[PDB]
Amino acid sequence: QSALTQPASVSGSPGQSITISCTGTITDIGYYNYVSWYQQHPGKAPKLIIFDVTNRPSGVSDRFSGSKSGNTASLTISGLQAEDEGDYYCFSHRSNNIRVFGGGTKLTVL
Amino acid sequence: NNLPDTQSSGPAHSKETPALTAVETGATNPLVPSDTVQTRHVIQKRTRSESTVESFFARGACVAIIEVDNDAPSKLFSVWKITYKDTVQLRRKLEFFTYSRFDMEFTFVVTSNYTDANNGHALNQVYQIMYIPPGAPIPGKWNDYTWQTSSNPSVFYTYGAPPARISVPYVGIANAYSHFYDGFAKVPLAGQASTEGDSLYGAASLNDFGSLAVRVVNDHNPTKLTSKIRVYMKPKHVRVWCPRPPRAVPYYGPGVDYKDGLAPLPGKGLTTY
Amino acid sequence: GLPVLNTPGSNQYLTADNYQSPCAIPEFDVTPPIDIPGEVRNMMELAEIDTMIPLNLTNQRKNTMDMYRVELNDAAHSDTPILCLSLSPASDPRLAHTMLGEILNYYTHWAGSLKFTFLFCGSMMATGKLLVSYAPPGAEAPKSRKEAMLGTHVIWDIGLQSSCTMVVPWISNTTYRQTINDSFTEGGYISMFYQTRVVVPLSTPRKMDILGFVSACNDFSVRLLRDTTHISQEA
Amino acid sequence: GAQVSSQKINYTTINYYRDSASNAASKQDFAQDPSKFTEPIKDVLIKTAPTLN
Amino acid sequence: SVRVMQLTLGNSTITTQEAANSVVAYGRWPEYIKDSEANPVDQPTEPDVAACRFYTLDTVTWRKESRGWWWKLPDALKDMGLFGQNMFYHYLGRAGYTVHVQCNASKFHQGALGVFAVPEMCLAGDSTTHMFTKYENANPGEKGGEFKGSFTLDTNATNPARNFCPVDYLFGSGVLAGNAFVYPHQIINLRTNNCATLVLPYVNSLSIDSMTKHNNWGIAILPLAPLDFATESSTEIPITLTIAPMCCEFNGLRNITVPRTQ
Amino acid sequence: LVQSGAELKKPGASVKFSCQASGFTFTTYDIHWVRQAPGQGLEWMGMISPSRDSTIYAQKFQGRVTMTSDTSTSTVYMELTSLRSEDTALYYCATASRPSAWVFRSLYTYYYMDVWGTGTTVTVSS
Ligand SMILES: CCCCCCCCCCCCCCCC(=O)O
Repeated sequence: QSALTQPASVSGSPGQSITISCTGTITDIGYYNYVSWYQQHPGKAPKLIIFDVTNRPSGVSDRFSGSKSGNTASLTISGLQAEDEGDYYCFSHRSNNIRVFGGGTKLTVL
Repeated sequence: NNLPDTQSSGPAHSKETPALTAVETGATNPLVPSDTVQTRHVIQKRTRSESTVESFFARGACVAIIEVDNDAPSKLFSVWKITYKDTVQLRRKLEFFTYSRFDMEFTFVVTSNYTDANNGHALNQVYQIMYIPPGAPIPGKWNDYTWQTSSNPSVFYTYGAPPARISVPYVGIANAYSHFYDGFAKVPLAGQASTEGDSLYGAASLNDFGSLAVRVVNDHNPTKLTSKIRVYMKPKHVRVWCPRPPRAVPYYGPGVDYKDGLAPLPGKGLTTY
Repeated sequence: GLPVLNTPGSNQYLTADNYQSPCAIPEFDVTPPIDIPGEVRNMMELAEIDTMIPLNLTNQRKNTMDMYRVELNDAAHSDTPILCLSLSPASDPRLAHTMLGEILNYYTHWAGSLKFTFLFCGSMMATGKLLVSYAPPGAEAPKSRKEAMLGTHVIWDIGLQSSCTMVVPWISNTTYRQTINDSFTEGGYISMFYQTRVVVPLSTPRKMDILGFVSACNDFSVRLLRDTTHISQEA
Repeated sequence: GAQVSSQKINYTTINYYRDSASNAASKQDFAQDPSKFTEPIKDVLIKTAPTLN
Repeated sequence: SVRVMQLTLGNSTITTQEAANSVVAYGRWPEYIKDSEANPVDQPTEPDVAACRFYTLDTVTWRKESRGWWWKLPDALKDMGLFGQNMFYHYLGRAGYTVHVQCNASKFHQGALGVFAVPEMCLAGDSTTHMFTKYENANPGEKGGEFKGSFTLDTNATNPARNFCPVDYLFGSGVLAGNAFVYPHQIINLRTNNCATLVLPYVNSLSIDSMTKHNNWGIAILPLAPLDFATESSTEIPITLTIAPMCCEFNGLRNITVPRTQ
Repeated sequence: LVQSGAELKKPGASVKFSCQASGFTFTTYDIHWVRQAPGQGLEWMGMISPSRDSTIYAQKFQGRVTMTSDTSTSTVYMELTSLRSEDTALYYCATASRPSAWVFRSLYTYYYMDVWGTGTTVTVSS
C-alpha cells in the first residue's frame, strides 16, 4: 500500500457539502488517532486544517470537519466556497515510526 | 505456612534408586537432600510468605507520564489510552503468566514547574483526571462540554496535596485478563478485497479499557506552567493461571516482536568457574 | 470534631502500602471467575520446575541452541573436568537466565537446596559412567577428579533410566545468600568428571550430548523483592 | 464490625467502603500446590520406583 | 508396564510399546462446560465420536541441520473432517486435545526432541511494523511452520511478506528456549522413547471462544539434541503428529465461514 | 521563523539542503523534510531531532539521505548522496510544533508539522 489512498478529484457546486475519504490500513488509521489533514494552493506551503481526528487548529473555519470509521478517514467541507478550491492531503502515523502522506485530492468548485 | 523439616538419614544400600529418573516423562524428580546424602534433623523456620503472587505483585509501578500545560490559549489537555505495555517492568512481571484477574489501585503523582522567567508568578493549580470509558466522547478542547463529567468518573486534584488514589474492580469482559492473545479480531473471508477483513495479530479489542483525560482546571497565568502527571499502577487481589518463561530480549511494541538485543547471554567458558 | 494529631509520615506515598482507597466505578457487576487450569499461588512452585541450563556459553556457541549441549566423546580416560559451575544461581551467567535464576533476580536473599538433573542424549548402545560433584566453598576449586571426589558427589551409571539428579544440599554460614556475587555468601563449586569413559561400539556416533537442568527443592525460599537487571528500556 | 488477625500480636482491620475493590490486601492464604506443574503425570510416579521411559 | 500404552478415541486406536508416561496438562482432563460456567444460552452440539477421533497430520522430516517445527490448535485441524466442518459452521467452539507425536529411530541413532504445549503461543513478526502478521500466515494449517536460526527483517515495502520469523533459541516469542519447560512437555529421547503423549484441557480466559479467530494451544517441537547417525553422508527420520480433539462442543450455528487463502 | 537555502541543479552528483530556524524551535522541536514532484503530491523524507541528536529516514531514501545539525547556529542539513531524474521536485523544510492530545507511547508528546518553510526546487537534468 505504502501511501494512503485518496480519490484523485472531487467536484462540487457552491453551497453543497463534499466528503473526501482517506483509506489506509490497520497500522496507521486503524490503530492511531494521529490522523491529520492539510490544504495546499498553487505555489503555497501546505496549511494544517485538521490535526487530531475531529479537531481543528485555531483560525480554521468551522465548515471543515472530519471523522474516523476504522481503517479509513474522511474530511468534510460543508457549504463549499470558491476559496476551498485546491489540493487536500491526508496524513497519518505508521507503527514502524514512519510518517505517510496521502495521494492528494484536487477539489474544484463548479 | 511452614516448610517441611529436614529428616535425619542413615546410609542406604537398597534397590530404591531415587537418584535415577526420566525427564522424558516431563516430571521433575521430587527429591530432597535425604534421598542422596546423609542428613541431620533440622527444624525449618523459613517461610514462603514473601514469594506469594500477592506479595510478588504488591508494588506500585509507573505506567504513564502525562504532560499537560497551562498556557495562553501549547498542550492544554492530554489523553492517554490505558495500558501497562509501554513500561517494561510491570509488563515483564505480568507476562510471567498468561491469564490474570486483579483489582487495581491507581495512584497519581503530579509535579509542575515554571518554563519562563519574566512573566510573573502563578497560583495553585487544580488538576482534573477524567476517566473516559470506551465509547464516551474524547474532548476536543480543554473547555469542551465533555468536562462536565455527569457520568464519567473524575478526580479533582489540588496541587500540594497527597497523591490521589483510585480503586477500580476487575473490569474485564472475559473471566480473566488475557496478557497474550494468539489470534485476531477479524477473520478475512473469501471474496473480500485486500482492503477488508485485515486486523492486527494479537490485538483483541483495539480500545480495551478506555482512556484518562488530564487538564488544568485553572485559567491561564501570564507565565506558562508545565505539569507532568505520573500514573502508578498496583495490582491487588491477584490471581494468575498459566506460567510462562520471562522475556529475555528487549521489548518491541505491544506484541511479542523483537528486533534488537537478540544476544542476551555473555561469553563464559565451559570449564572455567 | 474528634481531636486528632497528625503523625510523621502523613501525606506520603509509599509504593508498598496497604491502605484502602475509594472506588471510581461503584456497584460494578464483576464477571465471575471460572476454573481455568494451572493456577499459581506461589512463585516457588515455578522454581521447582526443572529448567534447562545454558551450560556451554563459548564464543561460537553463545546465543544459539548449542549453548545447552555439552559434548561428550569416547576418548580415553582423563581426570580433566567436563563442565564447571559456581553455586551463584542469580549471578552465574549459566544459572542466571534459568527460570530459577530469573525468579531469583527479583529477590535479594535465597535459601534452600537445589537439584541438578542431567540427561544423556546419546545412543542406546553408548554407555558410560560419570561423577557429578559439589564442593562447598573455602578451598581451591576442584580441577581434577581426585580433588572433587572428597566433596559431595553422585556416581551416575548411564543405563536404561537416562537421567540422574544431584541434590546440592543447603550448606551455608548464613541463613540466606545475597544473590549479587558476594564472597561472604558464595555457594561453592559444581563440576562433572568422567569416571571410566563412554564406551561406544562400531557403526555408532562417537560424539554425544548431555543436557543439564536446574530446579529448587521443597525447602527453598526467598524474602526481599527487588527489580531485575535483566530488562531495560531506552529513551 | 472489626476483623482481628494475628500479625505472625494482633492487628485490627475495618472496611470502610461498600465496594470490595476498595479493600486492603490481606496478610493471608499462603497455601500452595506445586504438583500440577512438577508432576503432571497420568500414572502416579513414586520417586524411589523405576521411572521407565 | 508403563512403556506400553493404548489410546482409543472414536474408531481410532493408537498403540505404542516404547512410551514415556503421558502428560495430563496442569492435572486437568478435558471436560464439557458445566452449567455454572456457561455463557451462551443456545443448545450446544456435541458431535462425540464424529469429531473426537485421531487425525494424522502431514509428516515433517527431521534432519541434522533442521531447526524445529510449530503448529496451532485448532487451526491444524481445520480441514480434518467433521471437526473442521463443525468449526467452520459454528461461531463458538471449545475442545481439549490429546496430542501424540511419533518419531521412531534405531538404537544406533541419537538425538532428542522437546515437544512443548504452549497456551497462547504468540510468535514474533518479520518486520519493524508491530503486530502485522496476516491471517493466512498465522493460520497455516496442517503443514505448520518452521523455526529459524536467526532473525531477518523483510526489507520489501511494496509487497511485504507479513510472515512469522520464530527464532529457535528465542522460542518465537523472546523467551529463552531452556525456560520453555514450564509449559507442559515431554522429551522424545531416541535411546529411551519413540513417542510423546500430551493431554491438553481447554485453557482460555473464556468458557467458549471463536475458533476461527483464536488459537488456544500451540505445539512446538524443538531439537534439544541434534539427530546423528554413523553414516558419513546424511540421515533423515520422519516425525508424525496425531491429534484427537476431546470434549468438543459448538455453539452458534450459521452459514459456513470460508476464510481467505494465499 | 524558518529559512530555506537557495535552489539548485545538476545531474548525478550529491546535493546538500540547508534549513535554519529560530533558537527556541531548534532547541525544542523536530525538523521534518518533505518533497513534492510537480503535480505528484507530498512525499515524506525523514526527521532530524536536534533536541536529542536523533534522526529517522524514510524507507525509500534510507540508503541515500543523511541529516546533521549545527548547534552553534541553529541550522540543520539534509544531504542526498546521489541524484536521479525522479528527484526533480520541490522540497520542504517543516517544523513540528502542534501537539497532539494523545500521549505517544505512554511517556512522550507527539507533534504535527504546522510551520513550513519557503522551500527549495532541485532539478536533475543534463
Ligand atoms: C480515575 C482513574 C480510572 C482508571 C480506570 C482504569 C481502567 C481499567 C484498567 C485495567 C487494566 C488491566 C490490565 C490487564 C490487561 C490484560 O493484559 O488483558
